[PDB]
Amino acid sequence: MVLSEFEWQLVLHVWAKVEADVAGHGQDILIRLFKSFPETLEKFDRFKHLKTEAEMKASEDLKKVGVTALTALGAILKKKGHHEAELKPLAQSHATKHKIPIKYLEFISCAIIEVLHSRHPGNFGACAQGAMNKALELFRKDIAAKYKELGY
Ligand code: HEM
Ligand SMILES: [Cl-]
Repeated sequence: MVLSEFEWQLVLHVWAKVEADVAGHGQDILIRLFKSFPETLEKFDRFKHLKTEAEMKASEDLKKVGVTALTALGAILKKKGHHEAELKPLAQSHATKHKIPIKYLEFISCAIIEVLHSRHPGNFGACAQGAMNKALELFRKDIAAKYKELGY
């Protein structure tokens, strides 16, 4: 699949809004991920002992991990699909070091869209939502192809 230039514009304007508060968006996304799909928390050895949303919001380690994930996703999105070099190390680490199945990438994609809706009422309409869904689907499909090459 491919996104049109119009669709990429929609994605990057939304992302520039995320960049006004990377840490807050990353906290909200990880917390939504763990509340909607609690098994995903087991993959995060650094903070899988956290038990409540209040503990998650207070965790400096969780916030840093959210910043790192959103920083990398923003860099990838800015490549507008020409992301082969940037995606390679991420697919490698998530397949073999962190052991993240594709379904967990689907779960975090759902969490991303929900947090964008929640944080940007009136500025995340049907076109931007559809474009962001396509951008995240392309990201997952391109990771899944690298997973396949690694036999994961
Ligand atoms: C938008 C999707 C994601 C992006 C862009 C992303 C990005 C990153 C980056 C850049 C790192 C640090 C460098 C590296 O190890 O490659 C990282 C680490 C990690 N990621 Fe992801 N990630 C995503 C989704 C996920 C999901 C869904 C999970 C688990 C359910 C996950 C689990 C981890 C773990 C456990 C680490 C190591 C964290 C630590 O140091 O404590 N990632 N991720
Ligand atoms: Cl829109």
